Amino acid sequence: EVQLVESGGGLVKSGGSLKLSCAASGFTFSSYAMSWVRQTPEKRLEWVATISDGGRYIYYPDNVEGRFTISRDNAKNNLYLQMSHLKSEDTAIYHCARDSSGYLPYFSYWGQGT
Amino acid sequence: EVQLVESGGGLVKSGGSLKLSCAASGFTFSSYAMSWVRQTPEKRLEWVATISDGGRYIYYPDNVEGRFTISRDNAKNNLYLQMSHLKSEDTAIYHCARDSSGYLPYFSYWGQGT
Amino acid sequence: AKLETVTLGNIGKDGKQTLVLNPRGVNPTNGVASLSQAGAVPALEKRVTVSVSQPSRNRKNYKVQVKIQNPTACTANGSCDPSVTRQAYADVTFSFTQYSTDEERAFVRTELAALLASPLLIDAIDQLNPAY
Amino acid sequence: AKLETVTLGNIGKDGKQTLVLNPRGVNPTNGVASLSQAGAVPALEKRVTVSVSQPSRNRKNYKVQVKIQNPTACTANGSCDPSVTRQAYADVTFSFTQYSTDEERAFVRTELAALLASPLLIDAIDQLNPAY
Amino acid sequence: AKLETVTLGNIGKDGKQTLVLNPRGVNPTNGVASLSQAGAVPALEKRVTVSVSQPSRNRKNYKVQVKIQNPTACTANGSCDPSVTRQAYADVTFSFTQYSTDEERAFVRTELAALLASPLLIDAIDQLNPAY
Amino acid sequence: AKLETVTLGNIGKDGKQTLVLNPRGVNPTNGVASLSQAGAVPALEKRVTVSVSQPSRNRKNYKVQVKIQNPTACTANGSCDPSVTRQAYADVTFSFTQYSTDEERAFVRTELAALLASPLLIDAIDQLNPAY
Amino acid sequence: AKLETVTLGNIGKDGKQTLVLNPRGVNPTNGVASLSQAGAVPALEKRVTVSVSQPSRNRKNYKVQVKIQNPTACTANGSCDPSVTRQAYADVTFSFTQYSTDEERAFVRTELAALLASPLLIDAIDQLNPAY
Amino acid sequence: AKLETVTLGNIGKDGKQTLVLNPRGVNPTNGVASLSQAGAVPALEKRVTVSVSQPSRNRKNYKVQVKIQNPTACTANGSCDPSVTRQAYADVTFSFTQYSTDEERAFVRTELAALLASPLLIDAIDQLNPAY
Repeated sequence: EVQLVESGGGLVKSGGSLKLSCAASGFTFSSYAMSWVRQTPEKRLEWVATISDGGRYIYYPDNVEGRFTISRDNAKNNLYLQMSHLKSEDTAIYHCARDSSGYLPYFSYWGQGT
Repeated sequence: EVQLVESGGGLVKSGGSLKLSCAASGFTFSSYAMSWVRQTPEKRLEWVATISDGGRYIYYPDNVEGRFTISRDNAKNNLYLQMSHLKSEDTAIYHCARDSSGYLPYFSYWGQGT
Repeated sequence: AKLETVTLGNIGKDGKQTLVLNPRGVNPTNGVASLSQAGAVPALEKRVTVSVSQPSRNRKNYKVQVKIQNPTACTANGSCDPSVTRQAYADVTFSFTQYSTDEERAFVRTELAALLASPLLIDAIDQLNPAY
Repeated sequence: AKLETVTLGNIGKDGKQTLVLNPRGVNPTNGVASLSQAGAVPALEKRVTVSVSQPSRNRKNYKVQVKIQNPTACTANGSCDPSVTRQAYADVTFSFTQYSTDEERAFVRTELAALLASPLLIDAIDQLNPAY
Repeated sequence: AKLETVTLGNIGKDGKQTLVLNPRGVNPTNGVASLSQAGAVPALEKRVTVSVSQPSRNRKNYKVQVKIQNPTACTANGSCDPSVTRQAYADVTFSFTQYSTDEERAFVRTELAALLASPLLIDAIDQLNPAY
Repeated sequence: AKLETVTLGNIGKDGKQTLVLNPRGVNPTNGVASLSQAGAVPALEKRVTVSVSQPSRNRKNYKVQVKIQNPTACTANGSCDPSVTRQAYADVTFSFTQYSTDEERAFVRTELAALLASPLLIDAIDQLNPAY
Repeated sequence: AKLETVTLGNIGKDGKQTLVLNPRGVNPTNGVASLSQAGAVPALEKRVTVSVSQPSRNRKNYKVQVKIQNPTACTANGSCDPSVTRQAYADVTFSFTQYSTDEERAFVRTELAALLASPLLIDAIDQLNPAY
Repeated sequence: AKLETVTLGNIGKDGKQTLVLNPRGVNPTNGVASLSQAGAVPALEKRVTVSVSQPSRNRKNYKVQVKIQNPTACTANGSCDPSVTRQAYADVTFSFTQYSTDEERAFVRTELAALLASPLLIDAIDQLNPAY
């Protein structure tokens, strides 16, 4: 059972920072690529970031790239998103997702939280 | 010699009911699909009903479906048609027929009666 | 029964194909009855054979046996009449004893005909996947 | 496919019974999937086995094989657990080469499924009469 | 000729019972052709066989043989299957030479039938009284 | 069924530790299925094996066997590799007949589990006290 | 410790049944301690035994053994006493060295219990499915 | 891991080609897992197989093994369906011991994947030139 729960959450002001986390049990965490996908209050999905198996190849979109940062901990099986500068569009749900066994991700398993 | 004789017959009023029967000797009755085909006094043929080998799959046309009912008795080798509600178009000959070894029937053997 | 033309409907993946099989006599030397398709060349015909063997001093069982043979043919480079490229076979054997009732035999027949339309077997036969 | 439970409805001569089947795993020696009846005791349940065999250096074509057996339980006197009196068997084997297509294999499967409901095979299998 | 379903009527001590016989193939090793009654549990069927010498060119003696056997059923207490207490047999052999005509053979057959309908032999067989 | 990653929770004397087991295939020669813990240096892994008798038709005794072994690591001074000082074993065998039902087997399994949670046996095993 | 009446709760496939075991002394010849269920006709009792190695000074291997047997009753027709058709067995052996700690033994015991509550083993034992 | 569809990108000399590989089950009799392409005819499929073997009484090594098979097919003069003309193979064997850490294994894997994209090996494999 692929399980993904999130922490951090938050209610911040503008220009602040926060660190979202993800716990990721049920499977061999260090093999798979992981990803963040947020959902706006007007119910639109947006890709946020992806990372590789060992944390080497990291992808961001242009709306995100200067001020978000993701990382892994393959010993604690944790996924991390470092949010910063928070310019008031960042008011979404921020799901975790496991990427497909592939080249570029299609999310198969999802985590509800935050 | 595939033999098929009918009973019941009848002279009814409108809105009544009757039960036609069929005796079916000469062949292994329980293997074949059986059918009813009536012939109007203006000499037009009309399919009435079909049944399967064991009595599971029963077909009717739209002019018939709510008020006729057919059944088999594979121990007594009898075929039954339960006519009901008799709305004055039902003044025909009502032949028995053995279906072809097929999917949808073409009648090969016919029974004269009623 | 008596050999007449068997016409089978709802065949294929879509279930919109039919096939007619015309009687080709019973072979007296083994008791095998034959149905075939309607071609002129005998090597291109899809055929069905069916037999049933009584108990003897050796087997002590009733043995029903059905075989299906479908050739696929194509004409090659520099060839005029089509030759048979492939053969798809099927071979069903039913085995019963002297004290079996007819309802048991009908149960086995309908059980096989219902297994052949279940997603396990239509995935094992069509796409060639062992059940895993 | 996945070994799940299989419900076989519209089964039997009247066509009103069901046979529910629970997966019993595969066999690491043979490679054969197994399925048994819901309820049971062992040695008194209805069994379905299925294998798929790939080409090798010995046989060049694929081979799918289904094998169903079912017993009859008779309660003798002086004993509390039933014995088996009769077994009924059926085993289909399909043979397909490596250049065969999905349409041909589905045609064989659905042809056999449609053919076992035809009056020739009714009267051959559950009445044991040959064709004439 | 070719075997078909033989329906025999007005049988028994009263003359009301019927007997429907279905064909069950030709034994290739001796040419004996079988007919049997559509009854469940095939060990308990009325069985009739007929055997004619095959027409050669230098055969001196044509020989016809008819055999009837009817079993009785006994559901013995303490079992699930009926068994056979009794059989009733009949064995008729006709012997002709190669210069015999159709009317001589027909006279012998209709004579035997008219004797079996005669009160000498529905007293020697039905009541077991020797003629004296 | 098919092996998957088994996560066991609330283990130990306190009831907090976990154990995540990944599948490691079936031995084809005897059918034993392995599970092992994701730990570096594969000589130092928590290992669990499970072995069930394969369902035949004439098997009299079904037999289940579970084995646990947990090693301990000792980085001996004067070497680069940890070695195994100790193993801790566990060997559970269930034995059933072919007429046993599901509820009898389930009662035996849940009884053994409820005994291992009982203060008689978390005193005979944890503290090594014989019952007297 | 000292034996007492062990009441085990929530047993079975549903998780409702109980089992009350009363102590039945220590065998002096091997140290095996017995528990049995308060049921009439003492040949038909749920029986549990536990055996621990006695603590010496130079013992290298501590060994715990638990045995469960549950019989079934069959009032055979034509007798006054119930007999035993079936037994259901369980045999658990723990093996430890003299340098093992309390937490290692407790981890092995709670691991075996958590496996017996896991769907891998209430499918291998309850339904007799080998893991593959 | 668990077999799901593997999609590989940046393949070819240009690096602008993809390939999807769908799971085709694990073979229980050797432990070989299979991925194949999405055709109907099984002889035209590009396939990948992967296994990993535990140490035994003979080898004493963990052995990972990957195989790649790519057929190339074309239809000939006077032929209708395409036949397989050529086969391009690949066969990688990894070998490790019981005391190897996971970082060593990951180093060997990434070292191979980095050698396969270096001008020495892409000149030795593409243009078939020994390193001189």
